[PDB]
Order: sequence, then C-alpha cells, then structure tokens
Amino acid sequence: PTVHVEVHQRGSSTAKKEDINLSVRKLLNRHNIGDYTWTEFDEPFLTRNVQSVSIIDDLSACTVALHIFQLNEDGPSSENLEEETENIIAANHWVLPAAEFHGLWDSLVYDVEVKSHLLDYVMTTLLFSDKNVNSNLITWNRVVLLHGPPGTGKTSLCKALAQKLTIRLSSRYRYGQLIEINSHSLFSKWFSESGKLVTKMFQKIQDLIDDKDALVFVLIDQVESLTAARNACRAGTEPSDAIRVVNAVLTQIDQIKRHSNVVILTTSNITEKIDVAFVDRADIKQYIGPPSAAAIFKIYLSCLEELMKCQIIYPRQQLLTLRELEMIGFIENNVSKLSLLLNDISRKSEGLSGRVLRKLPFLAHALYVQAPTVTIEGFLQALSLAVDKQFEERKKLA
Amino acid sequence: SQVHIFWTEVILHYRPCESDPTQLPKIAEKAIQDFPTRPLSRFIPWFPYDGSKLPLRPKRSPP
Amino acid sequence: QVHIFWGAPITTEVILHYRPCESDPTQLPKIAEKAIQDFPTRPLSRFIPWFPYDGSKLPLRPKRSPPAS
Amino acid sequence: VADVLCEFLEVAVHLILYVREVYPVGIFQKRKKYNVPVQMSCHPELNQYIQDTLHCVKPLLEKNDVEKVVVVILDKEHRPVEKFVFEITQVEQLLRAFILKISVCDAVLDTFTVLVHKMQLYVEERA
Amino acid sequence: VADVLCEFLEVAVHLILYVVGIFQKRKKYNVPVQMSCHPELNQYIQDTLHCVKPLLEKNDVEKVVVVILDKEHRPVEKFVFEITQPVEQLLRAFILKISVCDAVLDHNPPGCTFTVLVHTMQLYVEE
Ligand SMILES: Nc1ncnc2c1ncn2[C@@H]1O[C@H](COP(=O)(O)OP(=O)(O)OP(O)(O)=S)[C@@H](O)[C@H]1O
Repeated sequence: PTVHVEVHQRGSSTAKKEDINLSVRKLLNRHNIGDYTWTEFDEPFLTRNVQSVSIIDDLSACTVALHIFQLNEDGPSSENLEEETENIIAANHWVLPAAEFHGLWDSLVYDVEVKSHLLDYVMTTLLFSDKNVNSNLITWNRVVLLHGPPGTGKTSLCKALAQKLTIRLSSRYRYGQLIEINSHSLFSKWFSESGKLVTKMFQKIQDLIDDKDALVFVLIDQVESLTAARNACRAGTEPSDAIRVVNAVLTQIDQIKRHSNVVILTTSNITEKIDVAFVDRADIKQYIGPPSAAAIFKIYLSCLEELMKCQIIYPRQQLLTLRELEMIGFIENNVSKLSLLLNDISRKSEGLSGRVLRKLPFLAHALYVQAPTVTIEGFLQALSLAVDKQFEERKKLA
Repeated sequence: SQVHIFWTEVILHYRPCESDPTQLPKIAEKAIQDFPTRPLSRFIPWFPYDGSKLPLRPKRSPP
Repeated sequence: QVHIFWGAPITTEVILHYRPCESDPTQLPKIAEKAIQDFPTRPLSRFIPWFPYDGSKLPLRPKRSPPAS
Repeated sequence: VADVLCEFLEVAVHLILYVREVYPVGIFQKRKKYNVPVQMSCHPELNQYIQDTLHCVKPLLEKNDVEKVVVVILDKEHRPVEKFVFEITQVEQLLRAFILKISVCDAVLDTFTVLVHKMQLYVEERA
Repeated sequence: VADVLCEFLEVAVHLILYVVGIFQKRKKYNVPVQMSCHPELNQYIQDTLHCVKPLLEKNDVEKVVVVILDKEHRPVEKFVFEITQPVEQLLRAFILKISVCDAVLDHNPPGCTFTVLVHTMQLYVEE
C-alpha cells in the first residue's frame, strides 16, 4: 500500500529540505496513530519552519512518503502580443504551486470519483514515460475534457488538479506552469487573423514547454468557442472562422503531443456545437454533474463547521455526519435533531448548482439573521427559508 | 558598520561552488542580526573546601 | 573575483555585495549567476555605406537661403 | 586617477542608459557640472548610487582581481541582454572617444547591473 | 599580529565545530587539539580567515562572529566573538573560556553547519 503526507513550509522559513523531511518523519514515528491534519507542534525549529501537516487518502503504519511544497506568493503574469502588445493575447500565467489555489482541492465535493481517475491518469502517464515505451506504438493526446451544467465547478477541478500535481510531483519537476487561455480575446475577426493569432500563443506555449524541467498545464476555458462545429453547420456564410481557426488549433495541439511534460485541460459547457474532430483528441472527457443529496449535505457541513471554526455559530454543537445517522438508524434525540433538519434541507435544496450552494449561507445570514453571533437551529432555519427564497427568485426572473 | 556572510553596507560572499541553497540572500540576512543573549552567569562551585575536614589518602604508589 | 551588485531600483569565487534594507529580493544569487554567465555572443558587426556618393548620380537643390542671424 | 575614472564610468553607465531608452522618463539633460562635457543623470540619488557602487568596488577594482567591468543592461527577467564589457587595462581624448565609442558601438545595436568579473568596450548582445 | 590572530580564529572556528569520530588529535601552535583531518575544510577555513585578512588590514573591525548555526540555518544558537580588535596558557585561556561557555551552555546537532561572519580577546554567546 501507500499513503501520502503533505506539509506546508513557510516562505519565511528557509531550512534545508532534508532537515524538514527528517523532522516530520520524527513527528510521525513518535505519534504514529484517520485523515486528520496536524496543526500543533512541539519543537521551536519545527514551529518557525512549518505551518501544518496533513494526511491525504489512525493507522500506525510506516508506508509514508513526504511531499513538501511552497505556494508561490505573487499571482498571475500577463501575456500580450509581441508587436501588438495592447490586448491581442492577454493570457494568464500561474507559477505553481500558487497561493490562491490552496484548500481548493479539499473543498470540492463530487460523487463520481473524478479526483482519483483524473490524478492516476497523470501517474500512469509518468510511469509509461519513465519505462521508455514506443511512443510510435502506444500514445496519448494529453488532452482532458470536462463538460457539464453551468456553475457546477467544472473549471474549479482543473486548478485543483494543477495544484495537487505540482505538489505531489515535487523533486521530479522543480515547479509547474499553468497557462490560462482566454478563448474570447483571440477572435480578432477580419479574414483569418484569429486563426493566425492562435499560432503566436501556441509558440509561447512551446517556449514554456521546452524548459524540460517544469511541468506545464494549459487550461482552456470555453473550448466550444475556439472549436466551433464546422461540418453539421449548414452555414457557408461563415467565411474562415469555422474552418481556419479550428484547423489552426487541431495542429498546434497535435504538435505538443510528442512532448511529455505538458497536459491540456479543457472546460466546456455545450456538449454539441463542438468539432467531432476534437472529441477524439481528448483522453478523458469527464462530466461534472450538479450536486446530489449526500454531496449537498457534505457541502453544507463544510460551510457550517467553517462558520463554527470562525465562531459565527458560537454554541458549538456536534454536527453528525450522514454515516453516524445511518449507524443510529435515524433516531430522534436531543443532539441528533439538527443533523436531521440539515438532511431535510438537503432534499429540499436539491438540483441547485454548487455555486449557489456555496452562496446560500451568505444570504441566509444576510437577510434573515442580522445577529453578529447566532445560535444553531435559527441559522439552520434561515437556510431552510433562504433556499425557498432562491427558488422564488429564480422563478421571478422567468 | 559592515557585515560579511561567508556562506550597514553588507559585503556578502558566495563561493559559487556551494550553490545548492536555491534562496541564498534571505538566508544571508538572518545570520547578521543580534538577538537576546542570556547573562554570562558568574559561576560558583557548590561544595567548597572546609579546612576543618581532612580527606582520604591510600598508601600505595605506582611501580 | 566577480562583483554582482543587484540593485538600481525601478576556480573563481564570487564577492557579491548584499547591502540590504529591504530583505525581499528572494533572488540575488541565481540572477547573480545569471549576470555572471556569458550568453550567445553576437559578433561585432561592421559598418558600411550602402548608398555611396556616386559621381554619375547627382543631387537636387532648392533655391532660397535661410534667414541669417 | 581612479577617483575620476570612476566618474568616467558614471558617464558611461548613464549614457548607455540614456541612448538605450531603458526608461521613458527623460530626466537626462546636458550637464557640464564642473566643466565635464558629459550627460549624467539629474537624480542625486542615482549620482550617489553610482558613487557608492564605485566606492564599494574601490577596495575591489584597483586590487586588480578585475578581469572585465561588465555593465550589464538587465532585462524584464533581469537577463544580461547587453553586456557592455570594459577591459580593465588603463586627458579627455579617451573620454570623448569612449563616448564616441559607445555611440558608434550603439550604432549597430538597437535596468542595469554593474558586475565586475585600450578600453576596448565590446557589446555581448543577444543575436 | 593580525595574521596570527587569524590563525587563532582558525583554531577557534574549527575546534568549536568540535567544542564525532571524523575528528583527530594533532599539533597546532604547540598544543594537541582534537579537530578534523579534512583538507578541504582546512583550506576552506584558511580561505575564510585569509579573506578576513585584508579586512583586518583595513584595521576597522568590531567582531568575528562565528555563528554556530542550527541545522535550520535559523539561529537557535550563535557564538558572537566581540574581540575589541584595535606563553601558551593564554593562547589556551581563550579556548578554556569557550569550553566553559559550552560547559554551562550546550552545543548543537553534530553538523553545526556554521557560517563565519565579521562585523567591521573576549566573547560571549547569544543562545
Ligand atoms: N460541486 C461542487 N462542490 C463543491 N463546491 C463547488 C462545486 N461546484 C462548485 N463549487 C464552488 O464553486 C466555485 C466556483 O466554481 P466554478 O468552477 O467557477 O464553476 P464553473 O464550473 O467554472 O462554471 P463555469 O463553467 O466556469 S460557468 C468554487 O468556489 C467551488 O468551490
């Protein structure tokens, strides 16, 4: 077997890597007790040179591997044209691991096991790379598609992937680059100038790829915009946008397929209206669906123990997870009532997009309760009314 | 007035052969500063010599 | 000896000069080892006229004179 | 004499900065301050900046470990795109000449760090 | 005397790296001290003191701060040596002051990874 451990090193901490590894291994072997995360330490060095330690899926086993990472402080660099520096490309450039991305991989909650599939995909990619397999004989396009309902966190999973991969695979690539492509600023449309513009940003991608000691992730938002369905569209009125801008990207991406330290990640909204010659050039086209009842309950939990962690809900009552309610078998009791009422909200708040789910506490603490400090079961009631407030508001805008 | 970091207008020192420590200059800053010293304790033996008491001497000598 | 003064605000050993009051460069040495290394050196190109003064191709000239002072 | 050859290097560094348009702030203007026909900077912060950089290479230059005064013009990545290299093997005749040199040297050509590894100024420039 | 003071700083820095089996008794300055046989470290400490040498030729100096680092390079200990720089017992008296200092106090992990500093016979320790 194997288990993974990740430890936040402070930027103002500068001790050597192997000392950090030895110290964390010492803490683990002394403690050696589930998936909980350490925050409390007992060594002045380790305190001033560590922020937290965490286990990612209660056992005293010693099959432990350490990944140590530094979330880079500064945000995005910008990419503009070479001689038309005003606005032509304007691509976003994250130098991973990055600060604004942490905690993101944990918060997201799905029910189709996208995380494991879409992570061990890259793991098997590296395995086949190091074993020297005949790239002429077994190959992959290094393109992963994610499509589904709007606001359901489709694109969130790609930044989480990139963060988790530049963290997990440290000391195998010093760092990673993540290029966020704006598929709306590359449509300067007068007689195939956009189809010529894709070329420049892809040469810059080549520039960031040849640095063979950096793992690069190219994240394309709205991959339906760049690749419009040319065949079924019975519109000859499309002069050269539907034929000389999709064909200007189906080549530059078949050109980076030969390299190995690149991965293409794409986010789509419309399943149709996309070129059939691009739904073959993607290894994984995984569908991100709207949250389901258990998922909704887990997200609502995350929110509520987040509020309790910041003391918003001052009287701390144990919120019982759905597994404990199944174990007891749905028995009403003086503490078990709150979880039950949460679960009734979960069925009643079914079918909403994850973004409004992660908003709903904001509104429920906005209009219905002005209290700077709130007791539970009134805040819960505020949620149970704010959800119906959201249904009626959606019905209001027709 | 000047401090050197053999790793105020500061004259650091680099010795390019050693250059594993990816971030050097911030390491160099730490080495310079002062920080709270503990007092140099004026020391005292705890069990002093009382002249009214006489110690023990065995007879034998080395060959 | 090589003397890499990172600054101007917007075997051989290295006597770099730190001289800090900011403590936030986070990269003197690699940039110092960047400024130290010689990079693709373009050869010194040579100068020459491309339109010489032809005795068979002669210039134009307007009439009037400038206001003297 | 190095106490005024340092100021000659001052002349050099600011004139390179000036002709390269490394900044759009046109602060530079003709300055014969103390009868020196050279075009320095009007930032006393930067005049004393060159002054004390040369001050802290004064226990360092005439010690003659010097193998080339490489006034790098840095880059956006802080890269030596144009290493203006001056060989340390030492009377206005050179000065204007160096001035001349610099200009005619920028002739072919199109953020500075003063690294110190016939004043045969040569430019190692990106191809 | 600055030269022999620098050799006594050698004695200090490295014997205090001692004050484990990779170390050995040998005759230095007519006393037997149990240091390291490392020739790389021998010439490296010689280089540290002989770059400190022109520094003391300046004669402007305050301390020779032989910082005994922790493994973190973030001092949990230190050894400032504030000699106010302008027979064998006293050339050994300094060593007995430092031994009694590390006596009442304590050392650091085996590899002390120390980085000698200078601020340009008496001492103490900022623990
Ligand atoms: N399924 C989910 N589970 C938990 N959190 C979610 C989920 N989906 C979305 N979120 C939250 O939604 C916020 C942003 O989601 P987005 O990824 O921007 O949605 P999106 O899918 O990008 O929609 P598009 O395609 O860009 S309209 C993040 O803060 C996520 O935490």
